[PDB]
Amino acid sequence: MTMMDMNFKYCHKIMKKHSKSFSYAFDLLPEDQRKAVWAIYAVCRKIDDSIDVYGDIQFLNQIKEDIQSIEKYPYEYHHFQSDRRIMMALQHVAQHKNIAFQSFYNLIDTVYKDQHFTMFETDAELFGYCYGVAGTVGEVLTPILSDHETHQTYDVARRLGESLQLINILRDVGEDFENERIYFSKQRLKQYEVDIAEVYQNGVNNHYIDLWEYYAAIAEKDFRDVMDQIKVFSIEAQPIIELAARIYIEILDEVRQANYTLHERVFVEKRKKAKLFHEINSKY
Ligand SMILES: O=C(O)CC1(CC(=O)N2CCN(C(c3ccccc3)c3ccccc3)CC2)CCCC1
Ligand SMILES: [Mg+2]
Repeated sequence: MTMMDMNFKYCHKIMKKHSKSFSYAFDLLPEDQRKAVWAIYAVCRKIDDSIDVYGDIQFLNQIKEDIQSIEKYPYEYHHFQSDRRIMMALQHVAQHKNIAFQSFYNLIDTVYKDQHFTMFETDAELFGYCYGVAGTVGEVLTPILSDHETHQTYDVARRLGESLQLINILRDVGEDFENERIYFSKQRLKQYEVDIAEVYQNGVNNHYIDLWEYYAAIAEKDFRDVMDQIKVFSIEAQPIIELAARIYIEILDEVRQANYTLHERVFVEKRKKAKLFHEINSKY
């Protein structure tokens, strides 16, 4: 059990803690691929959580500088300014894999922006945000999940990232509203005559359900497009990625069964995840 094992085990802990579903699927990858996934995940999570450490951009700028050190000198010893365990594991991954560093920088830029968040005028802006926060992370994962990356591999991974984000949005409407965030676009809220504050106070209605289902149908079509292009990924990652997906599709059903409540977080029971993987894996 080396120092490097401990760094990876820490990254695992972070991923298990903050996303049971992704944890459940990507943990099924062969050992060197899953460890690379944990490290990427943990870095992205730290970026996502950085503003609330002191309440400003300090820690986020140290994370960015750590990443830039790795990118510029992948083989030098660095005294990392942010979370050393995570940055050592990332550096280890970078020595073995072609990481898209600009995709971490895009992610970090989306975080800086989110300090002065203003609602999206249009869906194009919402989708731009899903790229920023999640398509970027798909791009970063691409060399880990495929043998030979082409632009298609990046395109599928990116679309998978964004459609997972859209599903998070649709699950978390109420919690996000409490945190003063609404991610549905002003254009689409206006068109469907929906006011989130009003829906949070008074319950769902038919306009809200129609708005929600509008975006659910986008996520679902994107998901089918990903599944039809599953073979861009390595054979070992294909059932894993198919499973990660299927579980997020199921989140949409969990929301509908809970009548679109804006007052709790719904989830796919662990035993249900094991059932989806049985279903998938029978066909692998
Ligand atoms: O709970 C929450 O608030 C949100 C959760 C985390 C989450 O949904 N995302 C969406 C993007 N995935 C990417 C990813 C990064 C690293 C490893 C696996 C997956 C990804 C991007 C692209 C392709 C696949 C996967 C990471 C962050 C935690 C609870 C479950 C949903
Ligand atoms: Mg959200």
